[PDB]
Amino acid sequence: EGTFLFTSESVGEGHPDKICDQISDAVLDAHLQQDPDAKVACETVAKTGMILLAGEITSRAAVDYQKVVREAVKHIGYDDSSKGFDYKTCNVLVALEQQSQGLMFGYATDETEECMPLTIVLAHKLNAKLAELRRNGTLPWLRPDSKTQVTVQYMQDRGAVLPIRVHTIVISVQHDEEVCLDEMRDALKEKVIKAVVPAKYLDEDTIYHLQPSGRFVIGGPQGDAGLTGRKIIVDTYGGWGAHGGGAFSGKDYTKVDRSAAYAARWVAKSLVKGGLCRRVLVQVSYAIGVSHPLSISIFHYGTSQKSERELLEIVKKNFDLRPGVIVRDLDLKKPIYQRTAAYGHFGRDSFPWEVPKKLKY
Amino acid sequence: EGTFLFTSESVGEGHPDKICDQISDAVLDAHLQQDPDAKVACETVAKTGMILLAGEITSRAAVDYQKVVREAVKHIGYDDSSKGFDYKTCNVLVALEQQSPDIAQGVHLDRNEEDIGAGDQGLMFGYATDETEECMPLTIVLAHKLNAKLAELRRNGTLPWLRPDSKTQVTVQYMQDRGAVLPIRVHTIVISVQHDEEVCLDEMRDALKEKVIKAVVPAKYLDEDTIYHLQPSGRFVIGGPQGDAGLTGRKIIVDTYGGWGAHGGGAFSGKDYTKVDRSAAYAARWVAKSLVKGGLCRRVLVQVSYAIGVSHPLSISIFHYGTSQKSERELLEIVKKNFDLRPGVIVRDLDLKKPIYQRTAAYGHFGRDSFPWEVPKKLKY
Amino acid sequence: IPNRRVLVTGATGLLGRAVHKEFQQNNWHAVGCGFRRARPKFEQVNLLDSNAVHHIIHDFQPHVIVHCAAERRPDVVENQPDAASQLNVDASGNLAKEAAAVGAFLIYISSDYVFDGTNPPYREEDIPAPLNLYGKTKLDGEKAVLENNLGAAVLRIPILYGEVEKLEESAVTVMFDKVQFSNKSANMDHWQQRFPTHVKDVATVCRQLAEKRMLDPSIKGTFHWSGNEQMTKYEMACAIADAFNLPSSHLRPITDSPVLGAQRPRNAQLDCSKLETLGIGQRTPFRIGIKESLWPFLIDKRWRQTVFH
Ligand SMILES: Nc1ncnc2c1ncn2[C@@H]1O[C@H](CO)[C@@H](O)[C@H]1O
Ligand SMILES: [Mg+2]
Repeated sequence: EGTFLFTSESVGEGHPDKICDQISDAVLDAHLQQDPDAKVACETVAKTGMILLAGEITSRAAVDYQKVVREAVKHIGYDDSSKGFDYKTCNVLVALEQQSQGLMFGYATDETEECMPLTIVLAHKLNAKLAELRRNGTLPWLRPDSKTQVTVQYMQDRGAVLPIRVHTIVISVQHDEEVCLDEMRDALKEKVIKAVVPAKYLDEDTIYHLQPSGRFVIGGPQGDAGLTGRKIIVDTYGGWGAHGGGAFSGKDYTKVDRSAAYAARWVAKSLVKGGLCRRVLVQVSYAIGVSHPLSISIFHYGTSQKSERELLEIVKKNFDLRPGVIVRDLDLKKPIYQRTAAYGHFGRDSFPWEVPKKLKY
Repeated sequence: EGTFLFTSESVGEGHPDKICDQISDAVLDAHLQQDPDAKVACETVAKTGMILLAGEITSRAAVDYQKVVREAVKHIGYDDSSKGFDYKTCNVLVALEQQSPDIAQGVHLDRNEEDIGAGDQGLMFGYATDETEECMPLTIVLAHKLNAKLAELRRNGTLPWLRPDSKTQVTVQYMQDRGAVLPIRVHTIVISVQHDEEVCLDEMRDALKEKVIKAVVPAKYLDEDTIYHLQPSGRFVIGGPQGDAGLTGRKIIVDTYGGWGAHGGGAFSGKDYTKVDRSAAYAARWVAKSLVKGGLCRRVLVQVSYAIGVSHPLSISIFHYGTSQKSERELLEIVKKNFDLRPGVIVRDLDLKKPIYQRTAAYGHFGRDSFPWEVPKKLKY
Repeated sequence: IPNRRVLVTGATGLLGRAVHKEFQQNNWHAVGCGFRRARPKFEQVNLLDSNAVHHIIHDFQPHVIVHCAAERRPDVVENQPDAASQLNVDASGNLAKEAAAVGAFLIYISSDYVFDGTNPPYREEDIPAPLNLYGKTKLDGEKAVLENNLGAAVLRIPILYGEVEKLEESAVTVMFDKVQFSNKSANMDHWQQRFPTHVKDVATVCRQLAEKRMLDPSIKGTFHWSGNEQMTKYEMACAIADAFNLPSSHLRPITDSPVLGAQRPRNAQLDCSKLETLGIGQRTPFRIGIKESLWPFLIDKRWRQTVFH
């Protein structure tokens, strides 16, 4: 018809690129509890039995990197060398160097409850639901490394996009060598997909690509090396929206690449929830010599009856987007970043930048 | 009246994140000169005095990782303590395992080349736009040519106080036109760059503006209100890996379309055709370029997606930004009738076994001379 | 970079864009100019500024100069007469002065509104008698051009359409929204007779003419061109509907003269023998040209015309 497809992906906690993202924010948290003004940029590298930490910090806090890196790798669930990785046996190398413009986007959309694109929220939630069924016990043959992809059929319409139906579903998730190939795919359909993707989107026509690799016993750092900031699109608007380049995890609030991304998202999620537009992209151009944005462009995809002129005006009343103000409002010194480092940054109720400001205009 | 700013940045050969993209790609080329069917997922890491390779190579090649890595760093130009890093004396660590056997028997073993499955899942995009001959967005294009020029003149001699590490940001002022974009003027330009100790700002700034910018950015986009920010916060010899970390595949927006169109998270460098993160991302670009040139759309966004072990991609979608007279369904139907986007086919169309990837690891992978994927296909329909 | 040089004023505008392009892509060195917003594609000039004009003529040495810029909207002329006269007539003058003072072939674009439409079809040497002020300003141009340049060419041209960027650029292209909104009923003029003419055709005649004059110095004086499909503003709207497979029913055809329409010429049709004789001219079918010119303003396309997905 006038319809189209759009694929987004997501990865579980155990995925080695995301392992690193978490450990990087873990280190950032360790410092913030002791020094809220600590300035941090921590790359984490993961491979067969090795966690390496890299890059400059400036802080008062003294931090047991052994402890941080291991208690994180345990929480993720790498506990035996039967799985490729173990918080108990792995090498931890440290190589930190410790003393004592900008263009960002925010996007929001009415297509789901969380104001995120359906595709990525189902991708995210499929993985979260595996983590659940591994941790509670109900699927004991799972291991921590996973990846979901969720292609949705859409319906362009007066600006905004309506999810008609779920076209294709990929799940690949690391397993043990006891369970047969069948029991898994069957369980992925009934225990996992069924539990996540709303009954109304599925049908006979939907496609399932479940463990399409055959075997997936070798995984985590062992199968593929892992580096911090290698899932920026998983971390944000999974294919949708727009991206500057700023990887978040491991950086602290003094890098606007991280801070302003949350501000720009906050600003967006305000506007959709506040009725001012169904879909929206907030371009925020920061300048060298100007602590305020030089320019804000608001593409509302014709989903509003208020002009872009207007919306820009509602923002300059309701918001204050110099870094120094955003650290205050969103409270970005709180050591809470490790909970952002998997299952997406934008789209969960918990966070400061996901509670839509009441727009007085 | 509906006009906007946009900025794309670019980094140069010796920015840590782009030394890793480079070295990783240099290790890929090493293996392809010997075993064109090498499986390679090389990831480089670069901090103070270190180059660490980490990953999975499987190939009949026999490769001197020390020699390869250092020749790359040498080429980049780090060769003295004074400069912040040196090829002759840096630490090189090699943590390179084989390819997971599970992946190989899920992807390419026991299969005819053509019927090989995707080297892993994910999404790729292809962008194209009429705003420039090169068919890329002007911001990223200029951004790159500024960093390219610096090198040219550092390397050719004509400004030999320069050093590898650089970062250019180009801000352009645009207009919309029935879906297309129109570069109107250059609003702002920024050029941080590394230098040696025996030059004054006022002489560099003078050089940056008249020998580089003026000879890269066409006079027509420049005016007396265009801002220039040459050597913005002063002196710069803390550069390269010094006081740093640097990872392969962290400058992907810069490697691609400078923040235009879309990206699906695929790091390109240090990978072979079987990893669709790259090959399909080129195929995507080839597709979209062939549609702008072909003359059907004026700018277009393409999306493919694969799943591990599966040759025929799972989704293909076109967004022509309201710029073609044909529907998006009509373009999709052309793309199917003219392209074939399995990796076993793409490897052949875009000749992706040739050891020339290291070229790509700077100055962007698109809009560039001689690349297979940049030569549009003539289309039947 | 070709030998022959041509200047195209009002190249920012609908008609000038096409002339610049036709000349350029048929092996001329072509320079466009306009104040409106020429940059980055064109040179910026205020046509009323004597030196601004003189400068870029004496620094460019053009053999043909095509003059498209002017106040074209008939209503705006009667709102701001001090200016409309200054740009349509005076600029034309200064341009014609500097034109022959550089041995250059001025082609002054003119208009069928120099006639009253009471006895069509009108020939080149018929007696002008405008009914409105725009009518008269295009005419006073023709004087100011011929009095300051024997051997300049006047080229009279009807209502224009073509590949616009904004529907207002042509009085043809504006009706488009009124044709697509099949729900809202909309009136249309069925009285005044028109001859839509594609600007890419006009640009063709403009080049064709200029080239012959490069050989034959007898090519000069006044010429008519026009597309020969005769339509009302209503009949246009239904060919546009049909060209795009749209219902034209919500269109009511009003057949009375508009309440300003004793001062709008009924059928000021042009006879293009003079040109047809020399074998000049292109006539793209309305049914085609208008479909080429309007598909970017189809609503469904228009919706998808954003910067990002
Ligand atoms: N054998 C396999 N089958 C499917 N997916 C895998 C396999 N091994 C690793 N992966 C996932 O894909 C990525 C590398 O292709 C890894 O990060 C991991 O998350
Ligand atoms: Mg990647």
